[PDB]
Amino acid sequence: APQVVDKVAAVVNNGVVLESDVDGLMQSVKLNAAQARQQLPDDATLRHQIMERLIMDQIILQMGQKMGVKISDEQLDQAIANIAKQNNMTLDQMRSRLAYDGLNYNTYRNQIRKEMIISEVRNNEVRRRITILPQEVESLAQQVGNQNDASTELNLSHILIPLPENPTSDQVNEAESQARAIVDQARNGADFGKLAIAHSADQQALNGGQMGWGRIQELPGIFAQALSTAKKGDIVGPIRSGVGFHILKVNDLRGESKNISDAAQKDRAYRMLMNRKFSEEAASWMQEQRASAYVKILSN
Amino acid sequence: AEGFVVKDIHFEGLQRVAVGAALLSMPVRTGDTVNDEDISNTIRALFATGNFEDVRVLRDGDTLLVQVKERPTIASITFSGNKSVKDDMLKQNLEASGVRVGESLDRTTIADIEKGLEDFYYSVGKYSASVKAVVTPLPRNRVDLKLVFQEGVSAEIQQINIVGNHAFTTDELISHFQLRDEVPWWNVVGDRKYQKQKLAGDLETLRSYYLDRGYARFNIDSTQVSLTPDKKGIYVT
Amino acid sequence: LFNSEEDVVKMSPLPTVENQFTPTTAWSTSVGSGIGNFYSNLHPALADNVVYAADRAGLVKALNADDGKEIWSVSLAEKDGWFSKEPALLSGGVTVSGGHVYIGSEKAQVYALNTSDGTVAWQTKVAGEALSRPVVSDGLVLIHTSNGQLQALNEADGAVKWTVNLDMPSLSLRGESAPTTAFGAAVVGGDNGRVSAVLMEQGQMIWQQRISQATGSTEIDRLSDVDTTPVVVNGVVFALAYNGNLTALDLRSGQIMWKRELGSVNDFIVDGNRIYLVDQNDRVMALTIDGGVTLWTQSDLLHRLLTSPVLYNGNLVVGDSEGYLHWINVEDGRFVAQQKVDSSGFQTEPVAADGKLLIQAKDGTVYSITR
Amino acid sequence: EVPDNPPNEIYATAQQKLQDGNWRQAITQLEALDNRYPFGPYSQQVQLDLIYAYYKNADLPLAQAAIDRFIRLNPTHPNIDYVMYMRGLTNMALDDSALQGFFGVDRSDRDPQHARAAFSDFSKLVRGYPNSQYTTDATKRLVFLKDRLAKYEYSVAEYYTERGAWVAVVNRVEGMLRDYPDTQATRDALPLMENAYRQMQMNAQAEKVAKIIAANSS
Repeated sequence: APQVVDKVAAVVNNGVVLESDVDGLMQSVKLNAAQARQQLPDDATLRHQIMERLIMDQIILQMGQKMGVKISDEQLDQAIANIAKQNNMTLDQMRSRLAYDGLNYNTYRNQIRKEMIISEVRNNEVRRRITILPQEVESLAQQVGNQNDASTELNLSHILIPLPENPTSDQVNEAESQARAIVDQARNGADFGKLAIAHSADQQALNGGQMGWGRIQELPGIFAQALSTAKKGDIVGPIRSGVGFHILKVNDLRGESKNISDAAQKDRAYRMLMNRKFSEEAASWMQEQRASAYVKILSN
Repeated sequence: AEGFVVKDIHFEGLQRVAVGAALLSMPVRTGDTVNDEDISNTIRALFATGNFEDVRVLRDGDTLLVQVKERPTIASITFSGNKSVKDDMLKQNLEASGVRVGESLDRTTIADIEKGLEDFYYSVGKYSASVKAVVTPLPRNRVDLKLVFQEGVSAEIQQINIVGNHAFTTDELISHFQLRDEVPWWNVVGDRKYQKQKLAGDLETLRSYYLDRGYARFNIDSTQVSLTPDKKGIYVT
Repeated sequence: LFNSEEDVVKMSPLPTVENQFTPTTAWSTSVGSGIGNFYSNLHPALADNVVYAADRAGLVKALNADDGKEIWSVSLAEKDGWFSKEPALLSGGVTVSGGHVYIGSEKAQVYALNTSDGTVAWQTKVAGEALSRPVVSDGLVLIHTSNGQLQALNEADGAVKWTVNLDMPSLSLRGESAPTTAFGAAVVGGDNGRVSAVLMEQGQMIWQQRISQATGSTEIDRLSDVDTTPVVVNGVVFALAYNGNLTALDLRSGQIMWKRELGSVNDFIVDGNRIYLVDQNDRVMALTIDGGVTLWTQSDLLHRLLTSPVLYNGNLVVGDSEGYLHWINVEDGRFVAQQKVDSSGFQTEPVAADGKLLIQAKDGTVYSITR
Repeated sequence: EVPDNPPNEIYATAQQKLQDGNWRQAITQLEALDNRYPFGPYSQQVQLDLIYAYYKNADLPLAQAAIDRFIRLNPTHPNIDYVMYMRGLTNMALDDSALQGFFGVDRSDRDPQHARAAFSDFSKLVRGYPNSQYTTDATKRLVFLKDRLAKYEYSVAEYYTERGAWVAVVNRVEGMLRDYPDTQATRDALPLMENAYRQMQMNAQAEKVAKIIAANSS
């Protein structure tokens, strides 16, 4: 007869996690996986992971409340808009939200608010534990500064179609045909990473054939000659060689007018180093706070 | 609507808290239009009162059934395993933290009290000591708190070193100290046990000793308290 | 009252083993009163077929390695007896580089004696009691003082060149970390739980990573002293903290490569593709250089207060607080032999070099343990 | 030492002992019934009986503690006036001595702290609950306590008159007039104030006090 409506799934310090919130995040991750179910095919492990997610969220929220961080509705305004691709946000966003979960308009904003609170506290503490030495940002940028001899640096990927030491004419023809087909498919908009994974015999095949940033003059002579007139996004044909056919792709390029004789580079090194240290400190803080708190799972 | 019309609200499990207080703690007053979020907020508020260990809300269609499990009341406090700290000092330490016979058991404070006692054992120099609490459920929603003490062997000061004393000698300076680096065979009334408060008083005594001789600039740059990896060889510098 | 009734938590019994070989002591010479009951790093040293040893009192002896015959002996106590002929309180492990013998002292003194005769080549005053083994490299002597100062002294002149300040927690473990040299960079542990790399030219920090876990609030659970010597090989730095993690870091970047949940304050050996480590609970282990995967574990010596291991003749030799030397097969971890050497026990590191194995007992008796 | 019989049997035994007048055993039974079943149908009745037994057993500090606990836990209990009256009785009992009472010693010169506390408690009871059945006895005890406190001030003023501390005498009698104007002790003390004024040669104040005395000769 009686129907269970809601219950406490876990107790976290003075707060609680409700089965309703657990179901809400269940639906959230199910929708996320609907796009690609390979992201989260697990069910029980996913449920426990979400349990931990809500536990950490409650810990962080209680800590932030203790400190006194607060957010106004004015900060909420706009902090959602200009994000949905071309959406007419703050009027059309609300109307579309009615069709998915917007039974009550406030729900969405109350969630957004909460999330911002947690972010602001996390960022505050994690960055407070970070320490950066200039010597470190200098060393990280020194490699690129030395490698910036070229006025333009190219991000490149490569694919190899192999040949034996003593190939036959038929083998050469087959390799050339395969390379030309791959080049045509790439120029037709096919994913270069998938093609490299499927066909490339190079060690970077499983990595999508990505070679990364490089100075053109430091590349193999054939690569330097072929790429002398290449630009971002270009697909270049096969290159014959005693060991097979080589295919090259240009992903991105960078450069500046400053005379490198490094020059306005340590800022980017600072960004990357800060990102890495933030990740490490966040992991260490997310587990320093889980150990130190009181948690009891009553999910039973 | 949604949650249906609430005709009446019944509480279950209430032992100490009056139904009036619980009703006052809920945000909904048979509003006749209750949604799921309202029920969630009601649960959150009821738990925020701090009187319940578990809360659950069920719907009969017309009736809102609030099932709560009140946090157990303390029946008795038992100390076992302690050979140095007396039960009296422990019992007064309990009342400071709210653990007292006849009151409720704040589970979230358990860790706190435990750590506090361990800290005390570390102040005396009894490192490796543990103080673990066991809560056994007694009927009629009661509990008995037993604090299992497992004290180790007290660490003994191996050395007291002063670095930078060129006018006086380490022996003379530490002869006035409360902490003893060594005890003569004839003296069987003192030991080499450590205590933080005694160390602070000792630093003050050293400062007074150097200031009473007209130096007027004596400064303790730093103080390091080390400990052997076996945790029975505390060192002072 | 209770201090006598109080009982320790654990102590393993003596493992029962059969000796596959007969270990014997080639010679044994008394160096004095020894360190005694003071936790110190003072251990012998070997160089050019000579053995250098000392004790807390101040005695320093150079002995013939082949038979232990004394070559010369000196005392570092007060020359003029300014005060009761105060002991030198030698604590820094005896190091031998070039023609100099470097010894640290708890009176914030560092002595450099002459190999040929034992006269004091020079003496320097440091920021604090030198509890670490002096490390000689690039014409500099690195000293890690008790108050978290890493100082570099000129090998010849003896004057302090540069000083790096390291944080010191409220409570720490006795002993300090001896730095390691690699391509002009000194990697040193710290009592706060961080491994830091500095330059030798002027002492400019490079990077500083945290190795500990410190999953606790009270002081004892926050003890994370990196009192071991980091080992550098093929561009990766292996470090290990108390209650912390056995981590591998990038030499240039200081970035964690892999992590493990073992802790200790004794040194560990890194050879080939394996890491022979002694846990803080006196449990020998063997791992992989690639990761924390364990190959074997010997848990028969828990709470025996073992010393750091030494790889002698392909067998891992470890001392014991009761005065026993245990051999262990690296391949399997099985006890291969057991011997009762001394009665006062062992606390300091054994030494293995040039086909010779040396160990100094708590009473100061240097022992040459041959097969 | 108390068996673990069901709650009804324990309560019946406690009631029987209370009726028989054996305060100690009734107290033990009630303590067992209260610390075994902290929140039950017996809680309020057991607490009230414990207060009564502690009072009759001369365990006054325990009675005060129990009264405070009951007042704080049940601020609006219908029988709360009885608890206030019992607190007043306990404080008044702390202000008594049997050995001195046997010899007919007037204890108004001793510590008035407990008398002041009893006066405060009885005044609280009388003002809060004018219609309670303990209001008449509370009023009589209030009158007695006011007289006793005024007699204490009179004793201090008399001693300082003996010592020759005239300013102290004047201040003490002025305090008596401001605090206990209608007591007999103030009437007795008035001539002391006049004498203190006379000794300091302030004849105007002495004349004023003499006029006050004459207007209230009786």
